[PDB]
Amino acid sequence: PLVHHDAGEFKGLQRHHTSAEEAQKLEDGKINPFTGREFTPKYVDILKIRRELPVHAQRDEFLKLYQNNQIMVFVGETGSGKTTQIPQFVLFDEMPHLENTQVACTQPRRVAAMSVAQRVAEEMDVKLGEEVGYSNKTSNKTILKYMTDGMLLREAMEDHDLSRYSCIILDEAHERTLATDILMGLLKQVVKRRPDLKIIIMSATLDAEKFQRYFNDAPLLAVPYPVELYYTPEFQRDYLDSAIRTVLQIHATEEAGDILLFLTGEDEIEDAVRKISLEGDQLVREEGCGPLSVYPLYGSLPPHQQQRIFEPAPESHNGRPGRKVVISTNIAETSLTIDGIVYVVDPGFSKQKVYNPRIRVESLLVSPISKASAQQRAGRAGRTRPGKCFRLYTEEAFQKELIEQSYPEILRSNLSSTVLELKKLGIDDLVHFDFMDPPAPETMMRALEELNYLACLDDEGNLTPLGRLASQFPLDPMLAVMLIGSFEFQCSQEILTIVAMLSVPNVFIRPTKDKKRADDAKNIFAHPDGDHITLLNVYHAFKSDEAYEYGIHKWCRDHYLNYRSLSAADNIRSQLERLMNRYNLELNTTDYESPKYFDNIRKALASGFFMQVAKKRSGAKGYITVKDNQDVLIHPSTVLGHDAEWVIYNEFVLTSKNYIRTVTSVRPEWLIEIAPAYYDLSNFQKGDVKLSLERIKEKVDRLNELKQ
Amino acid sequence: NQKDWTEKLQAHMASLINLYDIYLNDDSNLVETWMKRVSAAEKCNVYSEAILKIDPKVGTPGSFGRLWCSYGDLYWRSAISTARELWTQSLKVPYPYIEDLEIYLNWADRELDKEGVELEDALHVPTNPEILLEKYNGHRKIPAQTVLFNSLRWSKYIDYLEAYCPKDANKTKMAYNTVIDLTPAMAENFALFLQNHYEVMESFQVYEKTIPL
RNA sequence: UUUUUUUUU
Repeated sequence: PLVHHDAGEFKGLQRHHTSAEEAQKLEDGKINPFTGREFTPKYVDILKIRRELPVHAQRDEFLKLYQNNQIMVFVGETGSGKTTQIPQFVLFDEMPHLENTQVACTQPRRVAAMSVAQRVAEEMDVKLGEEVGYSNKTSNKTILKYMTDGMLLREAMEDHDLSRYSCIILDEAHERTLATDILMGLLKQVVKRRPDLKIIIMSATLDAEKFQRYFNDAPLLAVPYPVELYYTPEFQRDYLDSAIRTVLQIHATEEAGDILLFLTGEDEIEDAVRKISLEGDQLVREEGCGPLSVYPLYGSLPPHQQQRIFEPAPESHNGRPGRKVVISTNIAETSLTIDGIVYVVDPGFSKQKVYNPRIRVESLLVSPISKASAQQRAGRAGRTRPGKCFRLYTEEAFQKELIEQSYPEILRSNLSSTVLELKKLGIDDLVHFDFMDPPAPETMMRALEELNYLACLDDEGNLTPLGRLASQFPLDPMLAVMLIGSFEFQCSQEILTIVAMLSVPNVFIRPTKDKKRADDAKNIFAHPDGDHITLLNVYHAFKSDEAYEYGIHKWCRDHYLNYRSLSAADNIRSQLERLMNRYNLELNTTDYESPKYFDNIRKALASGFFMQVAKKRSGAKGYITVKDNQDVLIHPSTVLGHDAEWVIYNEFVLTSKNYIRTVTSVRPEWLIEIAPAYYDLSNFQKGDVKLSLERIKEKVDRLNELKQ
Repeated sequence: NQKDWTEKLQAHMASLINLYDIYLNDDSNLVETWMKRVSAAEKCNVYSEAILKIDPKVGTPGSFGRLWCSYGDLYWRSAISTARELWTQSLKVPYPYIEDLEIYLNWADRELDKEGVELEDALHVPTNPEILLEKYNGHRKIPAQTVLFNSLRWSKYIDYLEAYCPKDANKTKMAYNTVIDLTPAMAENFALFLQNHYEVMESFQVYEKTIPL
């Protein structure tokens, strides 16, 4: 049960009728309204600071809406104090301590929840982890609870009605993440069952029409430096060269200020970085231009290297304005304030997800951005000081060519997991189920097919114990099934480690100008017939006592390995281990001396990834996938140097060619043994390269049985 | 396993087919990359030697193995950056040997091998001279690079002379004029030398000798 | 020769 102050200074008001004046009268007091603590000078300063926030001036109105409506939408400018002040306003109107309930604010990020929990903890003069916390620092005295949508989803999975909460707030609903949409769909029914619950939808930017119309004409509360827009009169033939040349032009001519450039991928970004660096140096040398500092920024970078963009502009010895160029993906496209940025360069391209229902697969393709995304990119400037935004496309293109607003992720992404989660919610007929935007029936059917082969859903369409168990894990259904079936092969710990390593970005570091030593350093951990085995070796060496005697981080910086990825992998592994121990899965392993070690691991891998298998063309070049029959190749970063004709893969990636990433050799016998349902000859198309020798393997099996 | 052993013995009797036999068999993997060794390439031999150097408790074994590796890779070289890295690495082995107090003589031996090599080699001579001057024998090495350029007494060697005369200064006049027997920047530079020595009128003479050309 | 995103102290 929740521990709380019995209160008494709160009494004197009818429920849900708190005015702004009373709240302010409680604020300016010397004692805390919710705790017994006396206010610190820090609280005084912070109060003086936050009372002047734009969101505060509308407080009264906010209350007057929140009291008379069950579900509401809120839209305000970036950094107005939504996430920090709104839940406190809610605390002042509500009676969470009196009715023994909590209040939840949802962030799409971990770091978001943690940081805002810190800030708000300092704002309400409470120790972090006590009355205000994030999830987990949430104790029994926690009233204000910041959490990821996944956590609230878990609490919703254990408790359908979420009786613990009286008010739920979903911030940044413009991202439309899986958990967010699921939570909205659930809450729409929860509000029907229990009228004592209030729901707030917050975002800095939104197509609020959809949200209002979905929640049955819900009310919208919109609370109120110039950024100039430049369009190119003509179309730019090569957006990369145009980007480089324009950045150099702003560097050479335009006033003082830093430049923010958006691009596609990390390869392109690196190329642009070295080019702009070179020609920039030539500009400084021969044309006497100011010093130039170029910083890359993409997701696969360690948080420090990402932080490196906030460094001050270069000092000038010659008097010429020194400046900084931040080359980023769409990671800095949304909700991010860089102090030095004045100019924003936008080619108008990004990398988006494309899914083919016929193949049932997702890949990445270079696509034109959206109108909303362009307004965001342009909105990155004009904060500290007035900004200038150069868009590398015509205004006519902005009016017509550019999509209104980025296609939702659910309608794009493979669900394969979404279906499982929906089934866990208790929804039988998914086809008839009320989505706000129903997905493609093709993709749905293929997803149900995948889950049927994975034995998560029986023939009738209900959830199997395997599905009900694998739903609790934060993993992709295949990884999940693999992990579950692991301990039957007496190697659950190793499989756990492998899954953890697959759940984290690329571990190996490969410098552009020093590929040899990196490849050797990788070859040290490399294991024949298996990339997964190699990953297991890497983690097992990182967690070794020797690596700790060397300098772990030093040891990672000596073997060309990413420490951030490795520690993240350790963390994920700990979480998954806790979950396995919770749902009672045995941690089992076998000796390295036993020759069935690698074989056990491979088998356990096939248990979850039997649908993703490639076969090399008999007497030819290249591979071909068992699923949907697509011509493919092995990714250059794969350890296997010899031609193993049967392989299990983890990732499918489209770039220069159709590549297969992260593989491990397997015997077709094992595949037939593990998944007979999917590997019956009747399922596959007529005599093709796969079926021709698959049937030979079958003849073999039948001869084996015949001789016994 | 026996048929794979026949595939191994056939590999000893031996391209990719042995590797396919290795996959059929699938420490043996590292043994297989080693088999690839058993078959830019020399540069790869250097990079692997570098990772092995990182791996180098018998560092001396890995180093001597790097030397035999030089003996093998030398056949592949039939040179500049290959020979240059080969010299820089050999002298580096004598440098780690110097740190081990194990070195200048063997360094002279590897440098003699550099003499046995057949302008980047001049960079190697510049290197043996560089450490040789860093050694604490400045003039003694200059006598050697001079032994080489005097050995040239050809035209291509003159670029090495500019590589040599540039630091031979730290008398030098005739050493410089030898270039005139066989480059305006070089000229103004040399006149600036005499100007630094304030020979004045002699310096003007140099400008007389340039312009006739 | 070609890792967009995320995956609980």
